[PDB]
Amino acid sequence: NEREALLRAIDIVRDKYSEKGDEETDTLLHRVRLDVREGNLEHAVEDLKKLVEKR
Amino acid sequence: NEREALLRAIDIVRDKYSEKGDEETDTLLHRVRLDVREGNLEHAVEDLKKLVEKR
Amino acid sequence: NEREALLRAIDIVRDKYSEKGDEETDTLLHRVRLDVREGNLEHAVEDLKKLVEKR
Ligand SMILES: [Zn+2]
Ligand SMILES: [Zn+2]
Ligand SMILES: [Zn+2]
Repeated sequence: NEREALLRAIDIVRDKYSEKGDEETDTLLHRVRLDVREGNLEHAVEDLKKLVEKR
Repeated sequence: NEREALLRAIDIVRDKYSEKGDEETDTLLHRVRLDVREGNLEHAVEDLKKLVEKR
Repeated sequence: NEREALLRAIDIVRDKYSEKGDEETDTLLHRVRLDVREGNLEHAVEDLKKLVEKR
């Protein structure tokens, strides 16, 4: 299904920014991953959008 | 259900504080939602009450 | 269940770090318990490793 495929993508990028010692982008995709999994897809986009806009 | 009503109520306030760009409150209600959703409410009021007294 | 034993261990130390009001360590073991509860044990050790080295 689509959602567990999404759960794959967040896992790849989240681990990558944990290595770089990025505890502002690693803590963030911990939040986004939970929202996608529970079904709060709308809130996930709002949370992620500000980071992309900023950096 | 008792816990289902609580879960929606946190979502109402949580969304309201992500649009305002508040990354202290919006981050905090991510944790409080998970504490209630899992069955550890006593730790939720420990995390929640410190924000209320501070703000 | 052996994962339940790990989850109990995280609880004991997590509440031990909420009385002191340590909001660096406490928010960290929120993520670690979430990592262990789902199966991302490989990320949990890397997440917790950084805290051990500093402190
Ligand atoms: Zn991480
Ligand atoms: Zn949010
Ligand atoms: Zn806590």
